[PDB]
Amino acid sequence: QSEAEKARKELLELEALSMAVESTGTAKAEAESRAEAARIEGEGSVLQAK
Amino acid sequence: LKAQALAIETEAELQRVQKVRELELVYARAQLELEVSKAQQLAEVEVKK
Repeated sequence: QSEAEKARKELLELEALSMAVESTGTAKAEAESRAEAARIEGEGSVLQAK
Repeated sequence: LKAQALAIETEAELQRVQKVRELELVYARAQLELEVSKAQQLAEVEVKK
């Protein structure tokens, strides 16, 4: 069981890296989509105001 | 972007308000002249009577 835990430590490190990658990817994708939509809406608002 | 749009619309509204208010001021001055003319004429006729 000690040897199994020795391997499980590295396995958990890899799992943590994968989880961080997935979470940051999802968050950045949603944030960038919303930001692009807001920028387009703002430019349209400027033109409509003119 | 909101600041840009606000500046554009503010300048347009200010131009319109300035024109409207100057026209209203001219009309009010004319109305005041007419009112004072009528008042002084009626005062003159009643004083003479």
